[PDB]
Amino acid sequence: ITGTSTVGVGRGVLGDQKNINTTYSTYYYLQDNTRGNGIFTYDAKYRTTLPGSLWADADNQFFASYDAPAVDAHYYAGVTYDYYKNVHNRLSYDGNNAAIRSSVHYSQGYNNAFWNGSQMVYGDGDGQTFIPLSGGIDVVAHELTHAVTDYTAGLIYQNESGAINEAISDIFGTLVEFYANKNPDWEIGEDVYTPGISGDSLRSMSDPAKYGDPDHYSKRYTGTQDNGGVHINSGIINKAAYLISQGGTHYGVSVVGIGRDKLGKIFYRALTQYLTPTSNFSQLRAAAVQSATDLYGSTSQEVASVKQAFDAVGVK
Ligand SMILES: [Ca+2]
Ligand SMILES: [Ca+2]
Ligand SMILES: [Ca+2]
Ligand SMILES: [Ca+2]
Ligand SMILES: [Zn+2]
Repeated sequence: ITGTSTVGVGRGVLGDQKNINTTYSTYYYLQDNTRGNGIFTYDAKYRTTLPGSLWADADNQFFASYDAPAVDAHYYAGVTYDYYKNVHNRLSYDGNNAAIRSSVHYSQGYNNAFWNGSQMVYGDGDGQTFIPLSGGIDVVAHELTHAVTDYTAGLIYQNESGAINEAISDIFGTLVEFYANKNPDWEIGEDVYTPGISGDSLRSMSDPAKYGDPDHYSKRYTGTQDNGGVHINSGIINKAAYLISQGGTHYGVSVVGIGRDKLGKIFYRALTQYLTPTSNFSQLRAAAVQSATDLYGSTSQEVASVKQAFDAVGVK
């Protein structure tokens, strides 16, 4: 909408106060004009018709319980935009400052979030498996990263290419969580998963097997559930990424860690310069090796560590 840029204040899903960029035109709308061609947050009103209505508020204060998922979807989309722009020189998901749109309060009891080809969508959860999923910064960045993937490598959402697609979203979701630097970890979704159980998460990158996901190619899932295991076999790539950054010895193979920033540079370059819609795990290894060679040189520790990490998870 046309209006003037304003700054509201509200509380997110976890009860924390934050400022949010809004737009005033009769109402105050969740429309942040400070980033690209805007970040826009919509109310789906417990229905499944998208996007719903651009979020309107009478007083620019967003402290109601119903407001909390919108505050966080809007704010964390801004953090994710900032990460891509400041760290990777990428302007929104398409590289051309496309408007970023999210809807919250999608459906009833909906235990998921997704990119639908055009926008982000967040359930409220059922209060048992999830609370409203935009409360997780890694979740928000996971969803926006699907849009980045779709505009770049275009990884098809099935089998190995789909597991790479998933791992890319978990990797950058985690790197955005570290960028914001509030309780960062290598776990996925811990801030919104299972409110009655402490210390768990939906997936772990440091130890995928903790939640039944493979940590070695020999343990890959080859059935048809979950689009051929896209959220399962992602554990193999997530583990490799964790090892590249943090190091470790895994199935007897030692990896020298090179840190998060270099991990992000290598995988961003792989995603945007080398991967294709049909890339498999072996082709990802090659893309990561070439990316690290471009950035750091063929004789670098960074290249050697990429090779070590893929060896450790059984990907040649
Ligand atoms: Ca209000
Ligand atoms: Ca965390
Ligand atoms: Ca996390
Ligand atoms: Ca929990
Ligand atoms: Zn995903």
